[PDB]
Amino acid sequence: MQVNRLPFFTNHFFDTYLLISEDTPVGSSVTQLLARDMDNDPLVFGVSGEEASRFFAVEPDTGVVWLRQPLDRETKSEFTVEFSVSDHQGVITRKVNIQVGDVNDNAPTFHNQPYSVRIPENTPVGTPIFIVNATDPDLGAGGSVLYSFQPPSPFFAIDSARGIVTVIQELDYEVTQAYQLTVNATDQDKTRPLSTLANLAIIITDLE
Ligand SMILES: [Ca+2]
Ligand SMILES: [Ca+2]
Ligand SMILES: [Ca+2]
Ligand SMILES: [Cl-]
Ligand code: NA
Ligand code: NA
Ligand code: NA
Repeated sequence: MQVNRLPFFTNHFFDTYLLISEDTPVGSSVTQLLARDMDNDPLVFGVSGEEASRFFAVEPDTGVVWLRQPLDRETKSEFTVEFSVSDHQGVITRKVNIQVGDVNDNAPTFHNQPYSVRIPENTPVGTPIFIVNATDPDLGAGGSVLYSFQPPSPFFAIDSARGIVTVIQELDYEVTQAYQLTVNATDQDKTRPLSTLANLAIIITDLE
């Protein structure tokens, strides 16, 4: 007799990877599973696995794969997903690597606040007194932070790439005993930069 011929997948992505942008809206089709059954049997498609089934859903008859929950590359940057196809006599599965594509969706975050430093009034021009650090988990320019004072200061400077704060004019405890500066950390996304502000207190101490 004839033995049933099981279906097999014909998508090219099973051998490489599927890319899905993290800004993909829920409900969006992310691909369509394609399969052949040489008996011309009607086929039913699925996704298997607890995590995969949470994030992705599959139209049983058409094989269209849907986004069921929002993606977030900064929480999980890829998935290994098992898809199935069945002619109702047997079930064939195959795995695909899904890469989550980055969008610039995070502002920088400053660590180890509150920021404060005490320096003596004879601290000379050029002296580094504080290093600010903000991180940005996005990729490329959207993850590359630049620092500035906003508003600017005539007494202190901050290195835009390194976050190193230096004295740029002589200090004088009699004139000013404290400064309140605002550091801006911005990513360098070309279309939609995101930024964050942090306070820096510089306290001047008198020699005696
Ligand atoms: Ca078949
Ligand atoms: Ca991102
Ligand atoms: Ca960013
Ligand atoms: Cl297959
Ligand atoms: Na499932
Ligand atoms: Na994200
Ligand atoms: Na970064």
